[PDB]
Amino acid sequence: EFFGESWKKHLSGEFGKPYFIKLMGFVAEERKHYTVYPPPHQVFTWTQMCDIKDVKVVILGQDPYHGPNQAHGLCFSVQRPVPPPPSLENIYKELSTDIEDFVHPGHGDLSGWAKQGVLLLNAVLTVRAHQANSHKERGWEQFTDAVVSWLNQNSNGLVFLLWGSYAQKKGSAIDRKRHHVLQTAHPSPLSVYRGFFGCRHFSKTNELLQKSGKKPIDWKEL
Ligand SMILES: O=C(O)c1cccc(CNCCCCNCc2cc(=O)[nH]c(=O)[nH]2)c1
Repeated sequence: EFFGESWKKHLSGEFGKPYFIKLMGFVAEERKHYTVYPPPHQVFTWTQMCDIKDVKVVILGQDPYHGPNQAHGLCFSVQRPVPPPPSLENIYKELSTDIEDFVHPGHGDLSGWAKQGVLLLNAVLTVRAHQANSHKERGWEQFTDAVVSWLNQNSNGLVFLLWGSYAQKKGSAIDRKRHHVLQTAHPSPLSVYRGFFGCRHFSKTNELLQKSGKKPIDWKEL
């Protein structure tokens, strides 16, 4: 099924809310007249890869990729055989310098991280083909805020990775006495040298995980 049951159990209170029904209607109408990404079965891939209770790390994105075959419901990720986009190449580049033993998988599919409890959540979960931010402020933001809010209140010692000002705003209210928040610039080439290169978020995450008595992410398990 398209929406993981452990996530549904905790998020179902949102579904009957006025904003959510409206959002579903909006997306449905868009799909009738336009090509909308990701495909219908991949809007909620981020609920399918692990149990909600097993989340260890949260990487917040903004808008899904807007080109053919790119977005598949995990932020920054692209399925085989799609080449990693520039943002993702920069992520892999930082991994290579942050963690010597990291190995580039030769593809852009981040499912391996998702399975380990890395939540790869975009704030806005659909986009009209070729039109960045086309589905902005139509209700997704309230829903993904609800996901972040649940994790904030109902988990312990998560590491939140906030890349770029948009993600920083979205994670502004995270409880920093209960969770860890790491912030830097967005990995896109335009912003990557404003802090992302050298941020060392991946090793830092693993050390923070070990501080909470948790097993680290194998970032090369892709
Ligand atoms: O114009 C600017 O000032 C500017 C500069 C640097 C980054 C940004 C933020 N937008 C970059 C948009 C391209 C990434 N797309 C990759 C991506 C994929 C995904 O799934 N989620 C996400 O947030 N991003 C904006």
